[PDB]
Amino acid sequence: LKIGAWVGTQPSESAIKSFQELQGRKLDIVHQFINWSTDFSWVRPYADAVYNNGSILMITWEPWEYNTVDIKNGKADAYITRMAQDMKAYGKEIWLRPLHAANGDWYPWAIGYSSRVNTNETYIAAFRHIVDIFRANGATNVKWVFNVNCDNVGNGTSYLGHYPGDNYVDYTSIDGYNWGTTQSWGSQWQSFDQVFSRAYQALASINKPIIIAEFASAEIGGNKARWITEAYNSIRTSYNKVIAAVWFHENKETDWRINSSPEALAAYREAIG
Amino acid sequence: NQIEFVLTSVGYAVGLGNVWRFPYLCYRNGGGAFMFPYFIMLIFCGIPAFFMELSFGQFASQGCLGVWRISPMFKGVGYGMMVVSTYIGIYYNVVICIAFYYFFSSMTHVLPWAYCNNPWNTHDCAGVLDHSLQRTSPSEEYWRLYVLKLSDDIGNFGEVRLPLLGCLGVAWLVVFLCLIRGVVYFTATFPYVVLTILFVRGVTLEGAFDGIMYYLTPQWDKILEAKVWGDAASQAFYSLGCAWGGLITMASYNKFHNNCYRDSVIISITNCATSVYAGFVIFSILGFMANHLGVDVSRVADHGPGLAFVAYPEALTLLPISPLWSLLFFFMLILLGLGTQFCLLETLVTAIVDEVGNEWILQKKTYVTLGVAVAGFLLGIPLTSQAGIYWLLLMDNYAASFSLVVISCIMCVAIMYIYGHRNYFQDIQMMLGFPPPLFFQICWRFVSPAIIFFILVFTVIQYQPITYNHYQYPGWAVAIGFLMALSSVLCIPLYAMFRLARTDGDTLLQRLKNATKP
Amino acid sequence: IEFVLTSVGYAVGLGNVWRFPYLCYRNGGGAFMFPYFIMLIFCGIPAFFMELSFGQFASQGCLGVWRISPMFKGVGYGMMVVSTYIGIYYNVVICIAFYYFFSSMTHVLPWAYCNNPWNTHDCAGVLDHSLQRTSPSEEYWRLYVLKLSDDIGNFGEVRLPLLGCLGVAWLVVFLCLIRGVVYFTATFPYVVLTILFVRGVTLEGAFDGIMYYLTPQWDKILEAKVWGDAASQAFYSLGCAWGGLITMASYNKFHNNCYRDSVIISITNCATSVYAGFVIFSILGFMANHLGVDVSRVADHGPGLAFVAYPEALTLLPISPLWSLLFFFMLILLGLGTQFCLLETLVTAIVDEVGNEWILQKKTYVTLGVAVAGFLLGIPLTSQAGIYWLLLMDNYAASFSLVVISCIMCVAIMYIYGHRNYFQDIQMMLGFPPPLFFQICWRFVSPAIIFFILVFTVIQYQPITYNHYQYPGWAVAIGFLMALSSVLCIPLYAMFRLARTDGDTLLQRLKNATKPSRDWGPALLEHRTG
Amino acid sequence: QVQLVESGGGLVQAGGSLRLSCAASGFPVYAYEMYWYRQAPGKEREWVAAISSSGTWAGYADSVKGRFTISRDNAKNTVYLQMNSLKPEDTAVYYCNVKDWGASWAYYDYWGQGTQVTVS
Amino acid sequence: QVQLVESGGGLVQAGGSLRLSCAASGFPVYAYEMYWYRQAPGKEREWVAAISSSGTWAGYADSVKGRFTISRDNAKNTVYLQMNSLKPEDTAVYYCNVKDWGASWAYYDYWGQGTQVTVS
Ligand SMILES: CS(=O)(=O)c1ccc(OCC(F)(F)C(F)(F)F)c(C(=O)N2Cc3cc(F)c(OC4CCOCC4)cc3C2)c1
Ligand SMILES: CS(=O)(=O)c1ccc(OCC(F)(F)C(F)(F)F)c(C(=O)N2Cc3cc(F)c(OC4CCOCC4)cc3C2)c1
Ligand SMILES: [Cl-]
Ligand SMILES: [Cl-]
Ligand code: NA
Ligand code: NA
Repeated sequence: LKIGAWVGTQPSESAIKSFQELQGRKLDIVHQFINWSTDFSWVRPYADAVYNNGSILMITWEPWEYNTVDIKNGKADAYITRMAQDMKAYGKEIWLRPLHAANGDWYPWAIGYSSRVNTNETYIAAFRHIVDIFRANGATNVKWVFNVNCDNVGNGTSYLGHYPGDNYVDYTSIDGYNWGTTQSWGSQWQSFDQVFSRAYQALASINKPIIIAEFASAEIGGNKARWITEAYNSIRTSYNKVIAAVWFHENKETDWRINSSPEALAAYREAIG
Repeated sequence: NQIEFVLTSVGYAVGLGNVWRFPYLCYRNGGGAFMFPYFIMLIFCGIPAFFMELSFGQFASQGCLGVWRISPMFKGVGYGMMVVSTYIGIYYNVVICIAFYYFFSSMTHVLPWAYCNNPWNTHDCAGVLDHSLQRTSPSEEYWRLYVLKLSDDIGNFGEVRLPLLGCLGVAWLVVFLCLIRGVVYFTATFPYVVLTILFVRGVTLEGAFDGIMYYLTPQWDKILEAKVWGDAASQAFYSLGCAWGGLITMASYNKFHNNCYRDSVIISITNCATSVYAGFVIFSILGFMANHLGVDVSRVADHGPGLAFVAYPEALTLLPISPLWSLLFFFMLILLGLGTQFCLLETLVTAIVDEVGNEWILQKKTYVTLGVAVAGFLLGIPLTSQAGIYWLLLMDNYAASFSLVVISCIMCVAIMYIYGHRNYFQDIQMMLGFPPPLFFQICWRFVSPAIIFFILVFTVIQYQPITYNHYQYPGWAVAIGFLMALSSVLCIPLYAMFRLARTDGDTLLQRLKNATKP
Repeated sequence: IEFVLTSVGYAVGLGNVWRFPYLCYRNGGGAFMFPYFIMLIFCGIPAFFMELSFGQFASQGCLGVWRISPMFKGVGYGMMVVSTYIGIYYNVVICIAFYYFFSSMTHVLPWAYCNNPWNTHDCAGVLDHSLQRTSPSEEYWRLYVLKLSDDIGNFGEVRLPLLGCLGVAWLVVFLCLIRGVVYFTATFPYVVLTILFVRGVTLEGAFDGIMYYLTPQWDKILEAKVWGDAASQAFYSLGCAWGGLITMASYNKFHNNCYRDSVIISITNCATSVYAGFVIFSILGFMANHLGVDVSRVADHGPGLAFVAYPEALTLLPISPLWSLLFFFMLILLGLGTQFCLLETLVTAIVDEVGNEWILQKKTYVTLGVAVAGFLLGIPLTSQAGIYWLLLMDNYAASFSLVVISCIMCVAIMYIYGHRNYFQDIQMMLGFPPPLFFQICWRFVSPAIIFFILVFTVIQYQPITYNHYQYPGWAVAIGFLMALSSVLCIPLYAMFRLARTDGDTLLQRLKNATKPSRDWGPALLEHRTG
Repeated sequence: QVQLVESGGGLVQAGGSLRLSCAASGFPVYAYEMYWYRQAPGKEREWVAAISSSGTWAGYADSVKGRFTISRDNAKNTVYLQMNSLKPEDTAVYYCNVKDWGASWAYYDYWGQGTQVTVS
Repeated sequence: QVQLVESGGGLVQAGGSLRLSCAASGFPVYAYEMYWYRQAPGKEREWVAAISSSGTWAGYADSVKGRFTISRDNAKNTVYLQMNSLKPEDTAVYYCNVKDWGASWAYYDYWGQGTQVTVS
């Protein structure tokens, strides 16, 4: 049960310890997000500090500019091939999570999108094209992470329909959340099973380790500290196929921070402690 | 992107096969008398067979054993290549033991082989920093009397050289512990930067021109001796990796549409450019030893094995801050040998395992790798004996000289005339786009098998018993030389006797036409 | 910080203050240091971490844990035999500590002068004739403390003052077993050792002592017994094969970081073993020029090398009697603590095999019975021929047997129970698996090193000597009989097990008896195969 | 038994140097720590220096530290005090000393003859 | 053993030329690299030239290059420095030198007698 997190801003040394001290434990995994307009020369200054600290870097890769058609056709091969030779040179185990939250209608690369440009047939061919470039290049330290949103959001969305097989994916992750009653669209208090039970049950057919790659609970609805204690109790008991749990620490739109209230900080310090 | 991909090819084109062995063979057959036969055999027979062994394994995507699907009867060729690998793997490591010995022995404030003051030195000794009709160099005596107390005959094993038997521990552990686990800028430049330091030294010595002259100026009177071509064919085929099996095994992993033509030219070119540079430095040192010992370059050393260990130490002693350079030089030879041994043993274990099939032996893959290392140590013990280099040569210039030339030629016959040259040139085109050049097409069908055939015929006729430094080998030792040299080659006919028994047909010619077709 | 001093306290005791310097001398100063560090790093520490982990995981005592491989419980019984030989002779060392302690309660220390009646004309004197010279301490010990006879057979008459102190040394532990401060008990041994260390270096000849202690003997590395005694010392000083490590760690919490414990204990163990040798050999360097004898032959002795050398530097200290009272008192509290843990372990192990409060209510009478027995069996050790027997136990009975008993455990766990299963068991309570240094040490380095040392010691055997006095045929035979008495518990218990167990076959009955007992594993939550 | 015998003092100018010597007999001095003291006329006895049995450590008085150099040779059974950069305040009777505890709770001060040093 | 002796110096006008010679004995000089240095009166030792064992490469100081020309004959066991277009700044004691490493990490500087060149 490898514990990890996003840390509100880019994880450099002045940003990482702020979190490690707070939770009272060394982060086993550190999370970062990059768009397909960032070269590894910008990632490396942060990534250095993560491996120096004694943590694996989990890179979430967002092709905002490139859809499932362009990637599979080879319009973006100059960027992918140039990346394959930087991580192979770096040699550190980098858990690259491309084309993430695949069954949503909020991303350009996502299937359920309003344009309906990314079919469940073209996503696999785009995921396999990237993986084939890094394999042909010889990058053997990039463990690919497949990602599903906790629910089927959009026109033609499924959990395993966009799965490239155990031969192209190394870890099958879940992204989920508990929004409480914050949002003005119609949101409710969801316990861990009422966010993750179906997402774990679909992925449970695939014999691969399941990383929880974004998860958090809001204050405004019920009991965040109780949610925290019982969430890890769930990970540890019924959810035996899980190998890691990465939290989301932020207050840009919703108070995802574990230290939102004095009674919630001690719940996390006891769940991981 | 493409510059980093160049140094990988440069690294495979340098090793102990041409830093140690090429100068000794060039000297044994005579300086300019071996260079002209070497270039001819490398251009016409060496490179086309090298490109064929890459193309053959990359197309089929199978190792040296499994690739013989193209003709199941000829799989005895594939087994023979493992025999060549098993002879090379056990003796190539005692060369690494001696690189370790000189490396550890370099860990002093003053190099020992610089002076005539030491007890083992005779009154003959000449000294460069410090009596007789004949003269000997400090290095020539340190080697011949302290490193290896050389006996008068093969039978006189005396007692094992305990310091070398200890190194034969380290040299097997250091490859074994790397095979469990397994930077191009250092491993590809370091061999050349250190060879350039010694090259500068070699040329700046008096007498270097008389050494270089002997190395380059040809002997048209000696170019009609069959063995000069036999050893020149052996060296061209040994230095590229031909008939070991490893070229088929490594290229099988390689991508189907890789440009193996661009690979075979680039590897073999910088292999010749490095073979000539390693000879160049040695012979320039011998040119200095000639006037220093007052004997001709034709006669200055005339060791088969040991010539690198008699000449490089001697060159090293004249460098300023000499111990610093000797540490780097012997360390370089060590990392060069360990890399070629990791590829030699990885190839061999994979080839045992391909035939046994994946279940059960993939758990055992480390316990067979360990078993291989243990066996190579126990079979490497007579080589650490007091008769060491007498046996080291008997493998290197019988068991592994010419057998590489016939094994890679039987492959050429069985592919070109039995499988079909017409079919094979179309197979190359499917993965390269272009067909094999006209230089290769004719070399494979006519030039190489006729050259290799004629050299075989005249070597059988012009047979004379073998010598190391004017010591002739006894009848019973060169008989073992024959038995090893044909032990690997007889894998071809022997496996066919087993195949023709197993296969269907129950006839003279039809059972052969069944077994020979893919 | 308070949790550090507890580990420091377990890393100091009579095993390395008395016994390490004497073993380092016999086998040669520098000649034992290189074999000691090699055996401690490769075989000592991994076996130490295994005995903690084995006990901590299963959460059961010295005998009961062998339900991991029920046939091998003869190992568990053997560890009690090692404990019973230690416990009876380790106490006569405490008796002599009491003797020098009580004998220190004067206005002038007696062993400082040649004027006393027992002293011979040979005597040299530090504060005050012959080809050979003797120190006043060397004669006080050899003639007054213990009237040493010429042979084992010559028991003469018991040393009544020592026989009296043996009663005090048994009462003082027994009366503590009924009843049962880290800042004093962890600093006091080091503050008093530092006082003598300063004295030891400031003497003339100390460098010639220190040189002999540190400078190695590559000509003496080829002698099998040098490794036999080094393997014995590394394993004795940590607590391996006594059984106490499994018993004390069995009480210990399931998720305690026994890796952090095994490294910390063994490191400050070596740092204290070297400091205690350092002070002794620096004193022997002074005695060398003083007696006009080469450092190597000042005292080619046995047990006496603490009682002959520490009293010497003590005479050289200002207000000497004050320091001798503190020094011998220190040795006393060090021995009583290790005896308390040695006997508590043993009674707990013996009691738990027998019905709960059918014999658990006799825990008192049986502890008293153990003390009475140890006294009656310690009587030949308080005899005129005392140290001849004290050595015979300490170099046969309770020496190499610790190395084979802890190695049979390693074979039984690694190849029969399964290394694969065992490395996963460590991970359940530490979080991380056993390091790669330990994994290979357990499966290959330790069983081969221990095996080869055993083989060459059987070949290169020569009869044992104390101060160049060779031991007779009957005495060395009893040495063998004790040394293998504790090891034969392994095969003998298997003859009884294979008779009791089911199978009625050659191999299947062994495969039944060797596989784990059905009751195995820890308590409550701590399962990942259930 | 114990006898201590100084030599080497005298009269010297300010800025001069004198090496006092002391020889010791009747006891094994190589196992003793030697001390030097000075008592100016009418004033009390001040400490000057002390040296180990081996000769590894030596200690001094603060009005002497940085000037005098104590030394000994246990082969000759002697102790010395090389008193460099002398000044008018060093005018005192210099006494060689050894404190024999006798393996007891009290010590006997054995003393030398006292050799004068006068500095002008 | 090592002996180096020189000849050919003296006194000359600005614009003149001189051919310093050095002979070497006691060691196999044909395997050594020879050097020449100059030390003007009162000033420190400047470098002038160096020549290979074979005689393929030679190197000169920045205040000398191309004016002078070093050469050697390993048959006679001699090194020569041909000096041309001399100037008043060349007035120095010229020393023949060889740096024997001894197959070690440090070198011994063997020196000649020093032959003067004085340029009016
Ligand atoms: C130059 S030398 O000093 O004379 C010498 C002699 C013998 C050698 O052993 C041959 C061998 F050990 F390599 C064996 F036995 F395995 F062939 C070497 C030696 O280490 N290698 C030559 C070589 C040839 C390749 F084509 C190769 O793979 C390529 C990469 C992947 O797929 C396509 C080609 C890699 C190696 C490395 C150097
Ligand atoms: C240095 S010595 O004088 O040579 C010596 C030799 C043997 C010793 O015991 C043997 C024995 F242990 F077998 C015994 F004495 F019990 F019989 C001792 C001795 O007193 N102890 C060894 C030891 C070892 C620990 F790791 C330990 O910590 C436990 C581990 C978990 O966290 C808290 C507790 C506590 C003790 C106590 C000193
Ligand atoms: Cl070559
Ligand atoms: Cl110890
Ligand atoms: Na190579
Ligand atoms: Na203790």
